[PDB]
Amino acid sequence: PVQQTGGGNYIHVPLSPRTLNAWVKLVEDKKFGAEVVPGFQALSEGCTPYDINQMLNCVGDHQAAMQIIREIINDEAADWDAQHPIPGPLPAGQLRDPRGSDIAGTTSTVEEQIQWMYRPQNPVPVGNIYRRWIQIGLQKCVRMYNPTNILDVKQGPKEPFQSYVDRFYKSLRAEQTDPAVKNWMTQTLLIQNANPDCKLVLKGLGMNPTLEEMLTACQGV
Amino acid sequence: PVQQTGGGNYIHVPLSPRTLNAWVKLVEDKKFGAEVVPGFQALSEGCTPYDINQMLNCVGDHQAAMQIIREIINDEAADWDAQHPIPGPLPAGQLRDPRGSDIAGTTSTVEEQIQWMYRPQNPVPVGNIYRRWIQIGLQKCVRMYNPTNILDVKQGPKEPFQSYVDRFYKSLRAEQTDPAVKNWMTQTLLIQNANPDCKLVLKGLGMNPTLEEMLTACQGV
Amino acid sequence: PVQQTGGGNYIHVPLSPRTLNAWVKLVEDKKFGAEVVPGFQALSEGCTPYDINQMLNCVGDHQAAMQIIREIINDEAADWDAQHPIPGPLPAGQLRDPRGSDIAGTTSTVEEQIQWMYRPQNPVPVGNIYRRWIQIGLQKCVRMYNPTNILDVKQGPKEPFQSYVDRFYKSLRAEQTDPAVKNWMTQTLLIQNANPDCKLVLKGLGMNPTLEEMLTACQGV
Repeated sequence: PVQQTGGGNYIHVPLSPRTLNAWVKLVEDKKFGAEVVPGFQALSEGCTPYDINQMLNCVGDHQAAMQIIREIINDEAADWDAQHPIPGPLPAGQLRDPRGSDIAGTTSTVEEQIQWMYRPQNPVPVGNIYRRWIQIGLQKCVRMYNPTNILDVKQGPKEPFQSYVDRFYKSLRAEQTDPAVKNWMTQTLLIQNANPDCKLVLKGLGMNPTLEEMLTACQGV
Repeated sequence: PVQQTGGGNYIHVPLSPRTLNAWVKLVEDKKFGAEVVPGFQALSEGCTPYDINQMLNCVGDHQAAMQIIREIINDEAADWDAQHPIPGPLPAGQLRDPRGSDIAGTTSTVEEQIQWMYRPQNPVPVGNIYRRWIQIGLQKCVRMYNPTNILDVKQGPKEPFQSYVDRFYKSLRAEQTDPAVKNWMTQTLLIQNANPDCKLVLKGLGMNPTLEEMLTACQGV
Repeated sequence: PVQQTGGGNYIHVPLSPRTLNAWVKLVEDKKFGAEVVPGFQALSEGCTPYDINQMLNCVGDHQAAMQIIREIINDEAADWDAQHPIPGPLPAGQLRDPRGSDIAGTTSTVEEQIQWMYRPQNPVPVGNIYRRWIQIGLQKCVRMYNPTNILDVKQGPKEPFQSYVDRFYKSLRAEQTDPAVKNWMTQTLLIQNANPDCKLVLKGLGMNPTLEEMLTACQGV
């Protein structure tokens, strides 16, 4: 994070321990759930890569997926050298041009990143690009760890349909499939993977039903 | 949210972690009680849409209801477009009168959301309008989740009358009936749906009894 | 069918008796299967609606699916009536411009159908339009009749993967699903709903195996 100073200049201001601690608890309590990506972004909002790295480095308990997150980040950096035509050399006394690794933080400091994040001639984000690389790694972890998949989400006679619907959408959310497939899944697979009593009730509800009407209708099973 | 610096300038700020955390707990622990609507407003009071979405996108349980809220928001934006003239050809370089998904903030950036909130030409307060759309979705869920209903709420023979009242009013609230219906229900259905022993006493109090008088007299029956 | 003779003089002929019979048998035996849609066309190519109406009528055993086809023809004709309305008072020496019902062949005579089909001003092949309207009705029936759905198709333990994929694919076509959904099911639902022994053998293939490679690999499994 950075604090502006009189004259239009900026200085580094450290990230809060509570924010770092809150990130670790979200990772452990939710076990790399799908909600570990968005909460992280808010906790890491207006931050540089240097501070973001600390949070990721603070945890050593789960390093199987933090290692996967690392692979994707350097992959984006490897791709970054071509995505951005190499700028070439500039005179001495001027800031260096940012590369893939500078975005990751394996090499650069918070001040160089602060100067890049607040450069009047060529302002460049180094932490929005990096957090995105981390988030792409975080999402792969969610899908790899997801316990039961959408096709296997099913309702038992005892299970109330509502409960089965929450599990189905949570899994559908963990996956990032095309919306069209989701529509076929949310209108067909949902009625299909139900207890047969309420499935017949959903046939009574009609064709092209809505979630409010499906939930209101099977209120009792 | 929004932070205004000297000179009339406006900037975006992160949303505090505890506010996100408190919103998450209220949604899950209260199982979408009727206080998850106001609990959302206070925590989101004076914030930008970009940070709201996050709060709603940091919760992984009761996800089916979150899908209902998403649909309601889309519909409000549809009506907004119908009631807001597409300005059409506009001076290029003029902040675009925000459209439907520019109030929700999905198709727009936080800065222009802040710029519309205080736009000198025609400020569009994106924040209050979007929170209201979400609130309507939250309110539908409270009703759908509500376990029982006012008509079926009935004092147990051995159950005390006051407990029946706590159950009755909580539902006269969860079911958001018009105030006139509320007066009629409170003046009558709290006596009709009661057990006979206390009902006679409530009739003995006199016509238009008041709740203080009804609770005091039926105390210990 | 129709038959030009001299001076471009088109005339009417009888529809072959073994063509009416073949349509009946294709329908009675394939039970309105998917191939009924094209088999109909090959047996009705160049036939006017009148003769097509005789073929469909000769089938008297199945009359619920034929009604579904009939309900659809009425609609298509009502969209050709609204969008192509009565021209008005046609000048002397003109024939009423073809309407949707004339395309159906219920009102217009075979001669009038031929006059429009070869009309120098309105050469509208009434036959191919009615044939197209019928296909849609036949296709709804195929989807409505198909015995086993894709989610309900699962390989038998004593059955091969190739036999199961054939039952699975036949169904995908009867369901007539969107192409994006088709790819997901074909690359996934064909493995999830497979004998566990061959499912693991479809994992050693790699990622996105092709059907050519999926079968050869599970050959004897």
